Amino acid sequence: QNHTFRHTLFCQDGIPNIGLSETYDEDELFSFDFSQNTRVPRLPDFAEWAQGQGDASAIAFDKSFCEMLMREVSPKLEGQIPVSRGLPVAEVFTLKPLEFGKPNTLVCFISNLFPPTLTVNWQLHSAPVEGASPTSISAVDGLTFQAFSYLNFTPEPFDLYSCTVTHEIDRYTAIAYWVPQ
Amino acid sequence: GFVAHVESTCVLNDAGTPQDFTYCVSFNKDLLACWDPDVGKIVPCEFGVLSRLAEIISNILNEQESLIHRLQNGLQDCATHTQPFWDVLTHRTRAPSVRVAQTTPFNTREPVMLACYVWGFYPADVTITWMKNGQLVPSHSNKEKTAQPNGDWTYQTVSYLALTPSYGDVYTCVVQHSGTSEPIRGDWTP
Ligand SMILES: *[C@@H]1O[C@H](CO)[C@@H](O)[C@H](O)[C@H]1NC(C)=O
Ligand SMILES: *[C@@H]1O[C@H](CO)[C@@H](O)[C@H](O)[C@H]1NC(C)=O
Repeated sequence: QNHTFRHTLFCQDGIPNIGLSETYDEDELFSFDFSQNTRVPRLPDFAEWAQGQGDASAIAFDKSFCEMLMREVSPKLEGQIPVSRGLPVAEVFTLKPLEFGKPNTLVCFISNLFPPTLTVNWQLHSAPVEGASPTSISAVDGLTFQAFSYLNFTPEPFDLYSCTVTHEIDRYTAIAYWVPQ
Repeated sequence: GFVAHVESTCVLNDAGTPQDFTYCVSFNKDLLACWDPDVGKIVPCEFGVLSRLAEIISNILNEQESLIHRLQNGLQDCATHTQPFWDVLTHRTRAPSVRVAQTTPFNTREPVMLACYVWGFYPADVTITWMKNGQLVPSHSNKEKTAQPNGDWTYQTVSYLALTPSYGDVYTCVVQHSGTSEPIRGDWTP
């Protein structure tokens, strides 16, 4: 039946001061690297298509118009009207159902993310840990965002993983805990 | 601390036929202006406190030969733009995996709560039904969710069912995924 392809470009001040997110039925196809000036597949399956398209001339214009509003409009009303803030929500769960001793992957799902500026840190009984994948923010219907952070791990009975989201640098944190079932 | 979006949604049906198209500028979470292929120009929306800003945004965008001509053509791009992979997307599927187990009782007093774990599928569309000895069991505390995305381009969800263990009883979770004609099943006996 119907399917929705979304090409959201946004700009703000902070963390990623500019981004592009192209989805299809809410799942992200590929984002866009403004440095190397190229699209980045969310999955290798995609690659080939993020390669072509050459719609660069639009992105260029969109980008400019965006940055432009940030430049002029913002300062004008900074402190004049209220900032749409969205208190982020974090949830944690496993990719596959729980099987002790057998390899798995924890997922930290962030929702109601606004603005798209954050930092995710994983711990295990407060003991910080790395090996986590980059947190990917993606645009979502309704002018909002969501982000995911994955961490492979081998589940054990006395585990206690926590996913810490730190919104807007230092204003408002969110901590989601996960224990064995 | 503000944020702006230059959003352009492209809606298409299977095969690859464009159905709708929009372009819309939005400052803060408020929405400013959207193109209108009828009027052929970029028309303002949300006449809020920012009604003023709205007019401007559009005018500026309007006085741009490229943009207007970019938009105008729109739907025709939508096809080309998506075409090379549209078949892949509309027809890419990962079959679900099911596993039934018992978990600590949620709501209700029954001594056993069964949990059907359906995971690793795409698209999100899926239906779970339970069966007691080959017999369909209507919903009462059969509370699931709405297929949680993994971002991994896969989805998962879970279905619960409370019961009373009587040997000889066999419970089966039936799952029909829009990506597989073969209904999957997983049984559970006391
Ligand atoms: C998608 O929504 C309906 C239901 O499939 C479809 O008829 C329509 O063509 C699409 N939406 C628009 C706005 O065209
Ligand atoms: C998790 O395991 C898979 C398969 O071994 C691997 O591709 C991935 O890089 C691992 N870790 C992360 C953080 O993705």
